[PDB]
Amino acid sequence: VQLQESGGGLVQAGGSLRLSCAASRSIFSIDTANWYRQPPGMQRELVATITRDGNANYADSVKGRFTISRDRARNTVYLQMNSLKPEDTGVYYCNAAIRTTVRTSAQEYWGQGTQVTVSS
Amino acid sequence: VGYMDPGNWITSMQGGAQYGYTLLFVILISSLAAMLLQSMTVRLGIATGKDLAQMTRHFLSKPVAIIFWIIAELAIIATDIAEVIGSAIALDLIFGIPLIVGALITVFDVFLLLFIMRFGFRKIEAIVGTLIFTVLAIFVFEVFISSPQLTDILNGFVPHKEIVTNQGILYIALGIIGATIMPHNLYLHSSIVQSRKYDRHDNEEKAQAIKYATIDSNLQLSIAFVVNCLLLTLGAALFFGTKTNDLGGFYDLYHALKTEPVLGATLGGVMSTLFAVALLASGQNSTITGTLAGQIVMEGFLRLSIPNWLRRLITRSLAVIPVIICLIIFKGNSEKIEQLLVFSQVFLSIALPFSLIPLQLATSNKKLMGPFINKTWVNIISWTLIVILSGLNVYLIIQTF
Repeated sequence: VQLQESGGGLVQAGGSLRLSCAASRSIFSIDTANWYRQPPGMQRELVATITRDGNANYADSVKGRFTISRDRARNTVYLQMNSLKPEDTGVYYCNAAIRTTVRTSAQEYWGQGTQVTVSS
Repeated sequence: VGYMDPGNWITSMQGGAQYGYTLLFVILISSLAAMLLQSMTVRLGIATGKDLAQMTRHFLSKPVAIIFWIIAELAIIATDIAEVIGSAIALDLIFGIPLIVGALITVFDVFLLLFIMRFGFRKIEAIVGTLIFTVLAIFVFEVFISSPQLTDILNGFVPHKEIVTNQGILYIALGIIGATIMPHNLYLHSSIVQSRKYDRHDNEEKAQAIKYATIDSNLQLSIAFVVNCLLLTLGAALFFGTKTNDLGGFYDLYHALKTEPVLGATLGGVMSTLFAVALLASGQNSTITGTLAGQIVMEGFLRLSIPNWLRRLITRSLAVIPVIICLIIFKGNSEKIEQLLVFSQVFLSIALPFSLIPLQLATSNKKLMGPFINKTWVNIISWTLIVILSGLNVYLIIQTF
């Protein structure tokens, strides 16, 4: 079971994107999720965090514009990125605690980051 | 109606998934209670001239009768809310339509029901029949492969004090009682029972009609009991004793069937999809019975007559509003909309006494009822049920507030 990311790409400042974080095979539950990003020449920064109960928190540089959410029907963690700025350009990673079955212990999973480029 | 209502599914399954086999007794004592209460309405319908709403209106003045009509109408709206949430969840699982949009779609399922109507009743209801039987076979399979302990189930049928101790078991218990004893089925049955074949003044023709109506009323209620137990055992087998405390909603059952190890991957997906289609079918069939019940209640209390499509649109419109408000407040949280789904049945428990008391008064009356009368046995057990039920409702309302 591998964590797969999508929804990235190129966009102009002011536009929006929606990152999708799913799994390779059918999963019972994604208990917790974190959206990281890495800009060129800077450190890996935690951007979004959604918990089991549904509550979420964002970095001050992204709060009010980004919105992490859980699609329970498809077990897919989305990151809605609105009013994108040029400094948001980087490689976005998805870290998630996947639960294979109901009674399986929750395991940590990472994924190959996707490219997000906000031009001009 | 009964084992097709999503309220029974969510209340039984979350009761088993959250508190094991404890609430099984609440399934039994309520399923028995209904068997009695319905059997009273039947007599009230066949013995006296007309149904329950007209009787209650006849014994009350217009203000208090308007209050009772508000309570009953609110109960009907509560059931409509239940199947609105059901259909919304189904459309989210099958087609990926978000709950906030699906709830908006549920206003025009009358139109869609006409579209199904063009395809014939017998064929589509046979498809839904094989669907329900297949899904129930899946649940029986899951319970069978879970290796359940029979002695713990039969122990679950034994009552416990904890049912009233904490707010959780008592809350799900009131949800189960409200889902199994639906207040609108009293007004509905008390009038639909009068369509059988008997002379209004020949009496063993009537007692024959009540014999039949009572036998059927106990048959389908027996099936609803069995299905409720099967569902409580299902949720207890999948989600009870878990370290993560899965509440056991429709989504938990969906991904549990979809990720069951022995069930496979593609096969388990087929099982989960069939379950979702059975949930939509569960949300499509209760609407006509709710409409007839609403006609009986409105024409009985307010003596007002509007067409069934109009009151169907009104009840649906009023039902979608709290669902949409709930989805807006909690940002479309599925667990929260399921909590509303349970709260609708709990409200049915809240509204039960206002329908139970006039049933007892009219059924115990000697002039109205004549030969068919409440045996003092029925008066004892029934007054006990009203007292203990109203006590549990007031106790829960006061404790939570």
